[PDB]
Amino acid sequence: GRYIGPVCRLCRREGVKLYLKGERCYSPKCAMERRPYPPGQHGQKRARRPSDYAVRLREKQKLRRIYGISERQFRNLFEEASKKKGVTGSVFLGLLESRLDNVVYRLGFAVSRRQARQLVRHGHITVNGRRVDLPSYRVRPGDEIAVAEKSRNLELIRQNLEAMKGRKVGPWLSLDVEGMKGKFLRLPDREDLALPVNEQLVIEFYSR
Amino acid sequence: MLTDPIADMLTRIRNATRVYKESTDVPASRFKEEILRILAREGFIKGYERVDVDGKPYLRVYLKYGPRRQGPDPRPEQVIHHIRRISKPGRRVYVGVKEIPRVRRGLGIAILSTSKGVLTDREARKLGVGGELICEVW
Amino acid sequence: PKKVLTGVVVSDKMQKTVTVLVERQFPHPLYGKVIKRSKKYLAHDPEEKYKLGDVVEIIESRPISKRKRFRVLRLVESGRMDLVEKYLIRRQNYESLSK
Amino acid sequence: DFEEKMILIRRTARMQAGGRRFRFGALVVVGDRQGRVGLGFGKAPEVPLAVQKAGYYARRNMVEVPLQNGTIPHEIEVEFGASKIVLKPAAPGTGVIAGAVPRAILELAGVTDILTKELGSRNPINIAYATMEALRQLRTKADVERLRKG
Amino acid sequence: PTINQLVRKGREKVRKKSKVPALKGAPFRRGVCTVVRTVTPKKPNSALRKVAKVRLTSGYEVTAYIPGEGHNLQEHSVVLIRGGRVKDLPGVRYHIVRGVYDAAGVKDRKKSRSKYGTKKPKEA
RNA sequence: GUAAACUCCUGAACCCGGGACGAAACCCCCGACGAGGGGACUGACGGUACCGGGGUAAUAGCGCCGGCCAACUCCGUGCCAGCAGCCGCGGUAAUACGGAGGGCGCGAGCGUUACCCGGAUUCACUGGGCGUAAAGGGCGUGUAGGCGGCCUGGGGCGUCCCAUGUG
RNA sequence: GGGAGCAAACCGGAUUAGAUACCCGGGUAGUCCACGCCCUAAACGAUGCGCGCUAGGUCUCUGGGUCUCCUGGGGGCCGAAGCU
Repeated sequence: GRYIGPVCRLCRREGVKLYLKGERCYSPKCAMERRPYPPGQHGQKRARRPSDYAVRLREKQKLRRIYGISERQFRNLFEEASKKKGVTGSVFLGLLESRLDNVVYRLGFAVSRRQARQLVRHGHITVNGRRVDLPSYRVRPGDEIAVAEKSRNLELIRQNLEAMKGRKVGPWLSLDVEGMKGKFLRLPDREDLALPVNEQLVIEFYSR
Repeated sequence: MLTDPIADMLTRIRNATRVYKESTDVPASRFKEEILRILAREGFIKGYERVDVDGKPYLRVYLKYGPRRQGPDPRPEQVIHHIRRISKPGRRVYVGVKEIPRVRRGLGIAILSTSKGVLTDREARKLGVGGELICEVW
Repeated sequence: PKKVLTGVVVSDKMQKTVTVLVERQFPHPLYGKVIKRSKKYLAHDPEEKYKLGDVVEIIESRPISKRKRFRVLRLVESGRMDLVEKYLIRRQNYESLSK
Repeated sequence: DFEEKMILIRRTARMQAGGRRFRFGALVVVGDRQGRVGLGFGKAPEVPLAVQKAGYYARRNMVEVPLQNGTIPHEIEVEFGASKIVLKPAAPGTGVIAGAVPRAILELAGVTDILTKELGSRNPINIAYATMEALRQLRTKADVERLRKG
Repeated sequence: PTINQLVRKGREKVRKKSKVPALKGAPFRRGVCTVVRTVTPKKPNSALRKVAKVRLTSGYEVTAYIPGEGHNLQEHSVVLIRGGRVKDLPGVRYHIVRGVYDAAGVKDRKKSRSKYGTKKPKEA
């Protein structure tokens, strides 16, 4: 799973600049800047009126690829939210956010979600004391997301927390920047987020 | 011979309303009066009255209609858009309180005979009782 | 408890036994309409005292024979040949259904 | 200036010793996502003309849609010709579940959360005309009690 | 109908009849060839499609479509059958499966490959 | 197509060390062979899980890209060879066949075939109809059955409500 | 039993490439009576029966009125609302 292969190319295609690379898809070159069209022989050609479908499809994939998650798993979360009271949109994102590897990203530790994964699955994160390496782990209210002892001494984590000093975390999230701890504070309300996605079209893609 | 008085009563109403008839009669029955008593109370008619045609008891029903409108076809909108018999004589219908409907999301009404006289969706629901669903009105 | 039913003596023509026809109403489980559907029960009349057409109550009993699991409780009301007619005649019409 | 979305576009075909001659239809909704929409059917010998024309007729023919949050007040069924549509209200977090025709209309009428089902003929032109007339029969407890005064 | 009609008569449920008697409600069927012919297409077409009459394990025997270009089946080839008509050769209602028993897959074929039963090549 | 190479950094596998929960009763002692108190035996899974040390860049496949249905271009071919779920494609310039380059989907899977429900308000109670589309019996008479005008009480089987057993 | 007229089949003449047809000359059942079968049909308003309700205009058959008209039953045409 977890995609692998060409990325700042889905930063493309969707044409709404995904920060998949981390730092590079920030420079003057996610390749999004220098080639602003779809990949392959055509790309730059008379774009044609996309079908309702094409839209709904292209909107869900967008969201899914952000988190980089197998359709299977993505689908699972969707249904979880559907059979649940609350605005299904809101809820869904919460659950998507509440994933460890994404908290790791959204607390800063890691530059990219795909980098944030590798850390997790290498035991470099730890929860409420005890160490964990399961990207799909869903984090709950009041949960210290530290960094394990043998992971505190590493170039990567420093440089990533370096640019985090002083900068702002989600309103539902805290971060002890010194001690590389940090807490999930609540389930993030829809407004807290900023993704380039009309989540309603994703709810509609799955009504088919 | 008329197989159901009620369903014809409602119909005559449905029928009189359609042409904007000032009033319209309907042969009398205590159970009908009970119905019509709720129809007025719920604001579907001005009301009614016991009357006489060749010795025979009727009920003149005084109909209520909307206001006159502009554009082509000025015909005033209705107070009774739609009125329909439910528990018919062949296919009777009964419901406990928990099973009662919410007509038109509540804008309209469902009328119903119960051991405690003729009631409505809200009344009955509130009383805590059920019975023969008669008809729906909006 | 020992179930009770109320029905009509349609057959008196066994030694110390009678046939009681019991209709029962219940709503159709899809079409609502209330439907009647009857059943003949063989009841013990140990003193051949109940004649034909008498309306009776019958109580659930321990087996009296093959077929017989009920006893006549009491008389409700006598002489109802009109109902027996429905029965006989509806049974008489069957003679019209062969080939 | 309203959103304006166009639903379908066809090429009809009349006959004349010499062959078939073509004319185009464009059946177009136009709305602000605020409670104001209109359905305009424009026909004309060329594509961009009809659609342009449909817009003219669309603003000509509009209707005011009573919302709560982003849904209908109540339920209605509307038969137009043989085509039939069912509108039922739904709670936030749902979305618009419909075909592209009735959808297009409710999106631009500023609706988020609403249930449909197309029965009868699914003929887009008549499904459209059915949905308008449906909205044209909508009401709030205001419209109701204003009628049941007496 | 009235309601009282339904009470007596009821509504009658259709139930289907299978497009494909591979019997046994089975997904597949082993067969033996009897004729390996070259039949011709239905209305607007023109070709010579490769077909085979085949004795099933069911005791039945039918015309089955042979896919691909170039095949290798004779008077007595063991074969596996699939279900699927060919709107073009009326009454051919089953497909032979390639790369199974005496049916060998399509040589030199790289594209749609699991259909047509061909091993993954390494082309060096 | 940042894809590669390349530049560091991590470390699946492998490697070394430690190593269970499930197992406290029966039994043995004090108390009365009881309540209560205390003492000893026992692990198939297994030297496995798991903890600790070390530590190598380390499998990708399958279907599709004419419409439905998301994904286009060259070559080959010439109603042939072939495709096909339905409409249909191929007769020398094919986005539909075959290969190729590219692209969409899903991923240790991906496709096919079979069968169930769905879409099918296409047996329609919810929710369809019969002048011409498929549908009024050639027409009467009437059996069973279905259904039943206005008003007053008796019963309370249908019907509604309450408690309780069962579920 | 009847049989004048008409007429499937059947035969003659025509026409035509052919003419087992269309047109002409004949002609047998049958057409009619009684009695008994047969049970079909574009058996058609291609519209089952009973009831109640929802503008009128026009002409007609048939009844009843202290009969320029009013009322009841039936047969056509044009059409409110509505349905299609």
